[PDB]
Amino acid sequence: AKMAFTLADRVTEEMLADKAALVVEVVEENYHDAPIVGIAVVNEHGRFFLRPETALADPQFVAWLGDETKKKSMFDSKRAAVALKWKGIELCGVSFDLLLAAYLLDPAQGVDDVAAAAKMKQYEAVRPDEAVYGKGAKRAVPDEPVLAEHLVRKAAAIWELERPFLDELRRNEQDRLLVELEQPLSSILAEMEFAGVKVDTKRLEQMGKELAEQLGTVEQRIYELAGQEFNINSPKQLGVILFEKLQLPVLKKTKTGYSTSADVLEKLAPYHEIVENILHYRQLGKLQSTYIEGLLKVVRPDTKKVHTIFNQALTQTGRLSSTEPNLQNIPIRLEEGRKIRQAFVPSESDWLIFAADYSQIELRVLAHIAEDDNLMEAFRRDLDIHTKTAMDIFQVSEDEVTPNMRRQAKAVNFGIVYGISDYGLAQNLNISRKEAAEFIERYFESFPGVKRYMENIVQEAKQKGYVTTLLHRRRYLPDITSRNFNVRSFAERMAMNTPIQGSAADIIKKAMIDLNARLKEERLQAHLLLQVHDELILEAPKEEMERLCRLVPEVMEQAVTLRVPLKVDYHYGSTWYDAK
DNA sequence: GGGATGGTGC
DNA sequence: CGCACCATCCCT
Ligand SMILES: *[C]1[C]([O])[C]([O])[C]([O])C2=[C]C3=[C][C]=C4[C]=[C][C]=C5[C]=[C]C(=[C@@]12*)C3=C54
Ligand SMILES: OC[C@H]1O[C@@](CO)(O[C@H]2O[C@H](CO)[C@@H](O)[C@H](O)[C@H]2O)[C@@H](O)[C@@H]1O
Ligand SMILES: [Mg+2]
Repeated sequence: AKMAFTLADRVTEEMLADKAALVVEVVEENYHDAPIVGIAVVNEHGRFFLRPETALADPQFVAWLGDETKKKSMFDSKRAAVALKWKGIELCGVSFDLLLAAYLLDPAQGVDDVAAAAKMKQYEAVRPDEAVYGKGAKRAVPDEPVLAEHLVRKAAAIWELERPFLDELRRNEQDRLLVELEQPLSSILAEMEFAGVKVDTKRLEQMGKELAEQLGTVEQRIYELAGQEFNINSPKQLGVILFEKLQLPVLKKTKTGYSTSADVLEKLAPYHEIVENILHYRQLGKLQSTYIEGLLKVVRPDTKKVHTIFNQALTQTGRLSSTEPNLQNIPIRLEEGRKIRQAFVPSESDWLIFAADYSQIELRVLAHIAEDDNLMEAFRRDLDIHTKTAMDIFQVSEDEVTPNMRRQAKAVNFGIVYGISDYGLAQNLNISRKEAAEFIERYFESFPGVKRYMENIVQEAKQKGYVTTLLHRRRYLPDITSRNFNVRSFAERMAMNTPIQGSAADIIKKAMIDLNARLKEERLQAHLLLQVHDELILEAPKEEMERLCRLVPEVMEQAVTLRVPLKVDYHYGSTWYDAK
């Protein structure tokens, strides 16, 4: 049953054909500056395995890799592209990426290796990566014979699966989504990850010093208020101190014991002075462990940069996620944590950070898809939509809108975006399940088109079995017909929010591609560094700021054309903190 | 190594 | 909020 192939010692002409399935294996999860353990090539002439030392030193092979006219089909081409960039080798001509294709066909499948993607088409002549390499502590690269066969089989699978996958994508009207959006985006993300973001490590260390001091003071204060020392970070030990020794009211219980959630503690603060201290303690400890030590651990000491990895094939909405580090959750609400952003700086002297963000892109997309006259008009007038919603649901004038009213209106507006139930709108507004579900009725009276959309989208999800986004991304909702209320309800909420969140994701991605193209045509040195939430972060020579102020927002606002305008705000400064 | 639990962003 | 990513605790 073994698969035939040539374990070559040298690169030959028939290995450099016009089209081929290519495997450039990087086993380490984080591929930055990581080893390439082997190379496999499958084309019309046969199947070949090449040792990286010889192949990556062969002028002809390297030329083939960088020749855009030589088309390659791969799985997770970004991984290979970045690993090669670190070795000073350019990878061009990737016309098909099986990972992205599988992701678009069904993001819920969680395809993470060739075998999983192949299984979608009843192809099983390839082993899953985990079976070949191991899980974790027992992970390792096998001997050449086993390694070569595995890489060749993955290449063979890619070679066979391209047509089948492309055919279904076309049937799904997702062929352009793959070829014109996701694949081109993959190359841009590779560039961003490789470029990295410079970190002021000295600044971070200075902050850590101050935190350790304030932390030591608070922990001691907590021990005196408790009349004893214990592991504050231990929810079990803490629970005993709070709900047994101090007899605080047990308002919330968890699976294994007492609930010590911050919102729970927030309500217990009045009962004992220790609560506020424990809250402050967790605050400080969070910044110290997660955002100071955790960040410092992933900064490359030789370049002083962090090189995140964007997971382009993970979320069910089409949004990107990032790890090592995750720059999509860096503190900003509280000033204490926000200062962390001062440690992210330009990579060159006399350069600055420029950030542009879409203003309410989710609600603008909702206005567009629902075609709600009131909501579209609201955005056409560029009104503060939370104040506007408050005026409508509460039947008051803009001058009668109180700060708390706007806050409540804001929670209602986002309810559908987040995908919360009438229950959720209560757990947030800290009101009753009935009142929470009572404002929604008032909201639908003001925005009948949104109500219509919510009813229509759920019915469409039931009829077709899935919902779609502006650029044809898809999400299957099999639970939509569940006879279990909680399960069905969640599927309905996903039916309602996916076209919103998903379309916003589509637009952001398109904007990145359009921007990258414009920056090149304009010959600007400016370049993308990060994509977080609904914003794009770049760095550029201080001399380019004025041009970027006009160029970036325009490109982002024109990415797509909706029934309402797209609005982009922007800021720039010496650090990320200064650009917001 | 991996369960449960808590916190950050939107 | 759902959901992504981390962190620490603590027992296999
Ligand atoms: C919720 C959920 O989809 C998460 O997986 C996702 O990272 C995230 C990102 C995100 C970005 C921008 C934005 C703007 C308005 C409202 C929301 C609500 C939820 C999420 C989540 C947003 C939002
Ligand atoms: O870019 C990530 C990409 O690779 C996958 C494997 O197919 O994820 C692997 O690499 C990530 C980056 O280090 C890890 O977070 C993840 O645990 C590892 O399996 C895909 O999920 C993704 O599309
Ligand atoms: Mg925004």
